[PDB]
Amino acid sequence: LGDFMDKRDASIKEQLSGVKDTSSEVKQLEEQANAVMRAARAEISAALNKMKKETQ
Amino acid sequence: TIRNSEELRGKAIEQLEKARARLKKVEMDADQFRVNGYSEIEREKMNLINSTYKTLEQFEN
Repeated sequence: LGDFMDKRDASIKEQLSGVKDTSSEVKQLEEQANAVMRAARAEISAALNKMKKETQ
Repeated sequence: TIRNSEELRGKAIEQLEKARARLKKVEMDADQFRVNGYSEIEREKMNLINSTYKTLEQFEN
């Protein structure tokens, strides 16, 4: 019965570390989406500015 | 406590599904926008050279 006390509790606790891990991964997805969209934006900004000045 | 734990697993897993869908769709915006802005500034390049060539022919006129 001791294992059953642990099993229900560890499983309940495990879901807790899993839902926390999933929330940390969605925060890292938001930060990578931030970096990839500003990556494309700053790519275009720098490329057009430099190529503009050079061919001017 | 069982209800809290498995509801949190389901709602966090659909939160990560919507977050990864937003990653793919904002990367779709990012590379579509990359192609668009890149070709847009090459036609604005050709606009700049057209303007200067036209004012040169105005000069010789």
